[PDB]
Amino acid sequence: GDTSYAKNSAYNQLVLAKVKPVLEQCVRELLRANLPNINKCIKVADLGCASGPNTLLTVRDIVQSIDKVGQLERPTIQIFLNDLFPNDFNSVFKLLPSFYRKLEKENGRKIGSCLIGAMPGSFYSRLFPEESMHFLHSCYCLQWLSQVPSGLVTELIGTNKGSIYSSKASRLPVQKAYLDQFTKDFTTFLRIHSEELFSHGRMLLTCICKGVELDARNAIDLLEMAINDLVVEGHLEEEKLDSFNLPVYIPSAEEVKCIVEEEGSFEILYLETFKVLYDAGFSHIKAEYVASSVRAVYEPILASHFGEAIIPDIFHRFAKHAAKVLPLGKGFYNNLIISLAKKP
Amino acid sequence: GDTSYAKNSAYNQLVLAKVKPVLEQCVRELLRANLPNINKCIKVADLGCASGPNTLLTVRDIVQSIDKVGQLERPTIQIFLNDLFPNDFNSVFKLLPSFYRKLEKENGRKIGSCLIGAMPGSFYSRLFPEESMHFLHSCYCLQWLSQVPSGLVTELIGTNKGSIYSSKASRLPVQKAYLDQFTKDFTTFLRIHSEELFSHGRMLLTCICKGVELDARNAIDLLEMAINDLVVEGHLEEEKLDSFNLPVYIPSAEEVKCIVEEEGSFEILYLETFKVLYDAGFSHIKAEYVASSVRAVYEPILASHFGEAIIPDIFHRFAKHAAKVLPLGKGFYNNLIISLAKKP
Ligand SMILES: Nc1ncnc2c1ncn2[C@@H]1O[C@H](CSCC[C@H](N)C(=O)O)[C@@H](O)[C@H]1O
Ligand SMILES: Nc1ncnc2c1ncn2[C@@H]1O[C@H](CSCC[C@H](N)C(=O)O)[C@@H](O)[C@H]1O
Ligand SMILES: O=c1[nH]c(=O)c2ncn([C@H]3O[C@H](CO)[C@@H](O)[C@H]3O)c2[nH]1
Ligand SMILES: O=c1[nH]c(=O)c2ncn([C@H]3O[C@H](CO)[C@@H](O)[C@H]3O)c2[nH]1
Repeated sequence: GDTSYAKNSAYNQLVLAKVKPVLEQCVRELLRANLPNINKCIKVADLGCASGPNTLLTVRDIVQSIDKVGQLERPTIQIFLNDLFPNDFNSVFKLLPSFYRKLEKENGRKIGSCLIGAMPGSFYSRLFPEESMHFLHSCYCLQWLSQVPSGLVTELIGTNKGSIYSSKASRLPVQKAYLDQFTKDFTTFLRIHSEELFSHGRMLLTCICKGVELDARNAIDLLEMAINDLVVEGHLEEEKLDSFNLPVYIPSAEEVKCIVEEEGSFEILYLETFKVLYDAGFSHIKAEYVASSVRAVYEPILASHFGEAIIPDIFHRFAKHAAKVLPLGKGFYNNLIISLAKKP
Repeated sequence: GDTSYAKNSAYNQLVLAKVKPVLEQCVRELLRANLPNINKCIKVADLGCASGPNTLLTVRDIVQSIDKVGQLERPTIQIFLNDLFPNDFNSVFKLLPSFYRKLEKENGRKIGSCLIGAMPGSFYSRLFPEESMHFLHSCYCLQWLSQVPSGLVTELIGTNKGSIYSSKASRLPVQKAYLDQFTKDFTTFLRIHSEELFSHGRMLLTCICKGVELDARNAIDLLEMAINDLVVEGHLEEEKLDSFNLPVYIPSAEEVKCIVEEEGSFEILYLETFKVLYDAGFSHIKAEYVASSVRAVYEPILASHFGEAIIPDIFHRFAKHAAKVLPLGKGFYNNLIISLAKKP
């Protein structure tokens, strides 16, 4: 589709390009760590696999990373694609036949040696039997909380005026509520997924993290500005904004690390941050290209609260704010890659 | 949908009713055979899981059979649903949330202790790592061959006149070509799925098998009659019929057993045959109900060779032939259940 996630990735390919060498070194160390039955079958999942061409590009990179180490007879790889229950697994599955052909042709890997299946559900709950997995990988998912912060939901709400998440501009109780939820969720994710890994198993996480720059503007800041424009210009109802809170938290790298250390199950092997500028994969209606990217992510949740009607409007104003920031290199996400090993 | 598989099962529920006590005794013996890590996690697959309410009813029956033995803390069950790449896994996945709630409510099984995933692909090729599974279950799937018999395809065709499969009325070379393909395919299924099972792991297969009765008429015979009606009455081309061969074989119970013994990987623990009359689930346009059941299964393949147009006509004549045979109890499938243990 014209507006779909499948046709509106490609910034994601630049992220994946950064992850790749970390991934390769991560699996290199994991194959020499010699876990149970690893030279026979390696068991792997991707948590938050989504649906487009990008999902099989991650699998491709994971498989290539494992095969690269072969420099004996290739180990079987069993890969589980995880995502929520309503994800479009059907569209991924239909693409499998040609994908497996590509592997045979381009990679030397015989059909049946790479077994790709799905395990749907929340990655804040158990997905796999205790000590069954060698390697878990997640990219661009951990910003999504299990729920709107429970302080804005169970406690007594529309306390986050003019915003849709916790900015640096947000009131103290708003930041606290979002951090508390992140902390709960990430600690649960770490605990739960350590239980699934054999000892010395590994996780590789790539997450959006807080930018340092003053004047920097991420996609959520730009969205927030876009919606504020519509309330100020009479178009949107303005307690509709105050009652809208994304279930998203963008941590700081320091906050991610503290929680890993507090949780206690994982040793941190590697940590790095990197920016990707929103217009980096492009060729200045590059602002419109960015607006389409963000919409492919945020349209469903936005639509269901604000109505299908104002979305064109949201992403028109969005483009205007993007256009101001791109020429300065101020429109980006900052990112964090972290390699963990399960401690014995 | 009105014509869909999901709304056109219920004969299948009678089959499953017959399978259940065999299933139960099968898993009872399996859990005392004490395979590797079986009291911690039991790994199970349903091969040819399809898409309707029936698919989660099989899962339900498998789970209950495992929990029934607990008469210690419930083992985790990891279940893989397998079917072909284009199957509607999406629709099954959307139902999983309520299904898991049902399990917690009605079964005492806490959420996260039953992990249901999918592994798509043909069950005549490898689906799981070697010696990784405890139990595989297949019902009503083994009729379906890997291809139209290679004799009628690679060799030099339109040799099976006025038929669509191998009847007892079929010429000798037709029966030979179909039996050769069954043998190849079923042998491959056994060999391939033994390799996946731990030693002493189990398979339970429920297959359509040949009826004994003269004058008995299964759904395929009735279809064949319906199509023959249309050529004789000028409606259908009549080399369209002679070039149409289903990739379906209905074996005799003796043929299935001989192949199990020859393949040599499995010990046969239990073998039983049973009939289900096509109108058994019904409180005499019961013939129309049967015709709809059969169409839900055979419409895609019929349509793509004969055209979407004549299908109403096919199933109108079908109903007429069904109506002659149901009052006599001559419209049924005969069925075979076989319990198998992987030999050491
Ligand atoms: N709790 C959860 N469990 C599993 N998936 C989740 C989740 N919360 C969010 N997601 C999924 O996370 C995804 C973020 S987009 C996926 C990014 C992708 N891995 C890439 O690198 O390009 C969405 O598909 C969303 O549905
Ligand atoms: N080679 C193969 N691998 C996996 N599934 C197959 C297959 N050949 C046929 N099938 C599937 O087998 C199914 C038969 S209908 C399913 C019957 C179901 N198990 C029940 O008891 O009610 C179809 O869904 C078809 O798509
Ligand atoms: O804010 C988010 N949240 C996501 O899950 C997510 N997944 C991918 N992306 C990126 O989508 C665009 C790439 O086509 C890019 O602008 C990022 O916002 C995301 N941005
Ligand atoms: O010939 C087949 N082949 C099948 O795969 C199959 N799966 C289910 N059935 C049954 O479908 C009807 C039940 O609603 C019943 O008439 C059987 O044909 C099948 N009949």
